[PDB]
Amino acid sequence: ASRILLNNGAKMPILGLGTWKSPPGQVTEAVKVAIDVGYRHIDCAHVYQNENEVGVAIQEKLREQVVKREELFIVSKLWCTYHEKGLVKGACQKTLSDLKLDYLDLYLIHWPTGFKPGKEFFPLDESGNVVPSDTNILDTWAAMEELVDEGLVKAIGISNFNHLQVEMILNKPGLKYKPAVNQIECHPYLTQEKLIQYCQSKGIVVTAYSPLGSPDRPWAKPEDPSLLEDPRIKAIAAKHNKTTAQVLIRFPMQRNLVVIPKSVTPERIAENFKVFDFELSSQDMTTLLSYNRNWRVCAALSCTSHKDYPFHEEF
Ligand SMILES: NC(=O)c1ccc[n+]([C@@H]2O[C@H](COP(=O)([O-])OP(=O)(O)OC[C@H]3O[C@@H](n4cnc5c(N)ncnc54)[C@H](OP(=O)(O)O)[C@@H]3O)[C@@H](O)[C@H]2O)c1
Ligand SMILES: O=C(O)COc1cc(Cl)ccc1C(=O)NCc1cccc([N+](=O)[O-])c1
Repeated sequence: ASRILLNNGAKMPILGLGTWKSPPGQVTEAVKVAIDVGYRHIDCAHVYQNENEVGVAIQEKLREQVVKREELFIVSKLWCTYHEKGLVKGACQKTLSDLKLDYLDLYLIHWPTGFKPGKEFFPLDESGNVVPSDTNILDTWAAMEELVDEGLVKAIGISNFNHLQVEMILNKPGLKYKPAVNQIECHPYLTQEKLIQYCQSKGIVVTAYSPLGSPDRPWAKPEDPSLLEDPRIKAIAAKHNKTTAQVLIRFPMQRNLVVIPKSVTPERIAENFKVFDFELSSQDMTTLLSYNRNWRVCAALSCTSHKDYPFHEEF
């Protein structure tokens, strides 16, 4: 099953293309190729500062008659400096303009943490602490709901929200739309069993980001564990005659999750899509879930004091 049913009645492709760190000089080609080999879901963000170039590729393939707009599932996220209710529409409309689209299929609150509005995306104080904004998850959610009621986005969701933060929204008095998706980091070093259990139990679809462990993350260290080089996982890959990446992409699919591996390398974009022609066995699944080390590629120590920092909670 290539798509998963969302609570808005729309179907979301379970494999999408990540675009964080895809340089503007190379992401247009990336998206064009992805569309060419079957990707229909592209995961974007204003903060990735390549939405223009992603829109370039999309308009072109629309122009080329390769895909139609209704077949695409385009995701963007509201960056942290726009959580004020009076900034949300503009932030969404800028994304829409850059992407040269008239609606988004899914718009996520990118992180639960609101940051001080201004030009700078990740404002820190002298001391390297993030400068928060006086914004809260429920009003930002209300702002997101407006986007749906205005036709600008078909569905809204959240990202990097812990189960209590999700619950806050769910129990919102006057809730208009429940979150359709919770996009979270998820891979065999961070298997997220409890949050997944929670989300699924509440009818929220989970998207696994950084499924290859984000080797290109700008803050990586040599000592960190490296999923793609993990000999145990290469071993699993070798037994199925697949790449480690393909094992890492297949793993979340068999957990009823959406997954969004990133590449700008045409060969890998293609490689990464070829995950619907094998199955990981019960033991593979069991073995990969056992490699959980609660290790995060995305956890900003600069935000550990933000009130809405999601990763203090167990899940
Ligand atoms: N919601 C949020 O907070 C959030 C946070 C982080 C990520 N995400 C989304 O999740 C996407 C995926 O996560 P990510 O970008 O952090 O990292 P990832 O997808 O885990 O890893 C991408 C890295 O893997 C390399 N790679 C890709 N396919 C490969 C293959 N077959 N073999 C070997 N190396 C391969 C890529 O290299 P090349 O590109 O050079 O080929 C790149 O260096 C993002 O791009 C973004 O869309 C969302
Ligand atoms: O967030 C992403 O999708 C990928 O990570 C990026 C990407 C860009 Cl272009 C800029 C900055 C980041 C990054 O530091 N994200 C981590 C993050 C941010 C906010 C809060 C937190 N937090 O932990 O509260 C963490």
